[PDB]
Amino acid sequence: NSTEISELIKQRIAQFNVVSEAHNEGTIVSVSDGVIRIHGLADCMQGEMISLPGNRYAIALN
Amino acid sequence: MATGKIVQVIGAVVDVEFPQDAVPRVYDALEVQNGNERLVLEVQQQLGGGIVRTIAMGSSDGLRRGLDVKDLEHPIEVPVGKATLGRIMNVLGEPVDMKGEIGEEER
Amino acid sequence: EFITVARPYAKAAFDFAVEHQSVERWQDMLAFAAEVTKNEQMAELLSGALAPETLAESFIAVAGEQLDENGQNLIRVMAENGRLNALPDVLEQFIHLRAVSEATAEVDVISAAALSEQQLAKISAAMEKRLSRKVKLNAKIDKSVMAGVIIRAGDMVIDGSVRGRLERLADVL
Repeated sequence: NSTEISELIKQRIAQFNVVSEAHNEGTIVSVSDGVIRIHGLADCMQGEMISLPGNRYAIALN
Repeated sequence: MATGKIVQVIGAVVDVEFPQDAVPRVYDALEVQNGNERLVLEVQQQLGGGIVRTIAMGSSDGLRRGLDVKDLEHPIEVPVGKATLGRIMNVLGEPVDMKGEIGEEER
Repeated sequence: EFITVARPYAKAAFDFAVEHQSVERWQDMLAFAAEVTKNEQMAELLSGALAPETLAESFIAVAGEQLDENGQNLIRVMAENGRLNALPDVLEQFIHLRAVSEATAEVDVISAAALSEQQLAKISAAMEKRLSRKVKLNAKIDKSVMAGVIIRAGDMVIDGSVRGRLERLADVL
């Protein structure tokens, strides 16, 4: 069952359409005192400029 | 309607959790019935999923977990203009001098 | 590492499975639940800041192999606390608690060359006196040792390798 298990997982995940971000994209998950935590951005690089809605920028530090 | 619920109370700090479609913004004002009375909370931080940390603008005693909380979708906003001359008001713009309603046009 | 936060859930699930005789079904249920946690697309979701009940209900959907009441209730309890990544360890500690309750052991025998299948019988018989448990050997071949045998049973080892003897003599001097 070891392999048909993984196949059934991939099948059912595609079915219920849980999905991962694009690599150049993410979503804000917290906001506080001037700092935001973003989830995703697999290809953000330290010091990069992230563009927010409303034509504003955030600087990736952590 | 009242979409939120209290999930913690620690002194003056109250945590409220909303459905993730309708999380209040920062500095928004919420409102809860603290017994036979009304209490407004000011959102300070959006932390985690649907949960929001706030400061109570009043005595925190008597708050249960699970009370229904309603979000006024705007910051704390106060009366302004000529109507306020000669009146005393608290931080929320409510009269504390017993002379009755303010009579303001604009907030 | 989730070794310490897995202990409560492992013990609770094992007690529950014992009462209802379904230990062998619970182990399969946990194996599958641990397998869905390793998936590339799900391990992304589990890291997000979704609300617990939403994460549980979107995780429950990916598993019809769970007995609908209790196997899902375990997932819900774990999701409340934010511990769904602990499943691959709840599984191993469940297996360990089972092996304890069924008084079974699994001892590795490491040798320079395979044994005669008459030697193995003697080793297993002797260990079943070293231990109260019914043993299951899994012999292996290693070229670093070059004579004798290593018997490793849990975290107790009995070392009779010539390699060990050499490097234990060198220190006497």
